[PDB]
Amino acid sequence: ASGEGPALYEDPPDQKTSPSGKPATLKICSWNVDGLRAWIKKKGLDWVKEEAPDILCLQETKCSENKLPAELQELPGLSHQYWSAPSEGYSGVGLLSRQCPLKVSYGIGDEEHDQEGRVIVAEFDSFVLVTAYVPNAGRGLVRLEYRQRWDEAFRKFLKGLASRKPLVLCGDLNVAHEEIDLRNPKGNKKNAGFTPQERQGFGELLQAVPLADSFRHLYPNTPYAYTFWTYMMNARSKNVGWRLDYFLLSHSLLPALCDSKIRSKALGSDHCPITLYLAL
Ligand SMILES: O=C(O)c1cc2cc([N+](=O)[O-])ccc2[nH]1
Repeated sequence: ASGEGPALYEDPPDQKTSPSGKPATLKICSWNVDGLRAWIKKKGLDWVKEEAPDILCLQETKCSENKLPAELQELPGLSHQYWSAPSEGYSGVGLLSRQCPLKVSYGIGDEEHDQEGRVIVAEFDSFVLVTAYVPNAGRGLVRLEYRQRWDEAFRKFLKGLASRKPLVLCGDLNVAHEEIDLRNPKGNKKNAGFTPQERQGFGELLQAVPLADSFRHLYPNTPYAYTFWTYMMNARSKNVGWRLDYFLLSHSLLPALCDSKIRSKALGSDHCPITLYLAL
């Protein structure tokens, strides 16, 4: 018999100025859409239009780069579009920007980890943005050994990128770092997204690059702030969720951090969007 009832979470108002008072100049939105076509049918684009981000990162598009829905043409102000998908119907990431990036790359430079369309790297003047859909550990943890290999290769790759330019990593990292990051830590310690191996990998990623978890850095003691809820058992209406989607930043970008938002009420997927405001 289920132990959780509703838990309130009200994302605070958008702080659009840096701690020094500098207005935000860049708004990035990241969203695991759980199928680009399904998300469009569920009015996901109408939400993007209201949010009006400068850069939109999408994960789990499940769409081949050569089968993109024609409705994507109804997104003005995000004309530079980049997509990665497996060598259709699984994984897939997208990055849509108002301004053209200096360079766009796909993957993490390792053949073993570059066949499932999980990563886009876009270099800009002041920083390099990476969007990722991290491999899920799987039912029965059958992909956990592979996920640990992925974590090490990704950490090495990001540390290399950060040594040249400040980094922003966003996306569905498929781990709730700490107990405060999910509604049911006790029942999920042996499930994908909350194994000690995955949590330890997330801690290693923050320490080694290094990177700061933008949301937790700003709201260190705030509970019930999630970005994913299973479609089953009315989990979203009870706020039985997990915070799997993040914006991780280089320490040098902390003075530029205005806010890191969780758009809780935005429908269209089993994940909600997250939004970052930077004063670059
Ligand atoms: O590196 C930077 O300082 C920077 C890149 C960038 C891109 C957009 N955009 O609209 O795609 C807006 C503001 C931006 N700032």
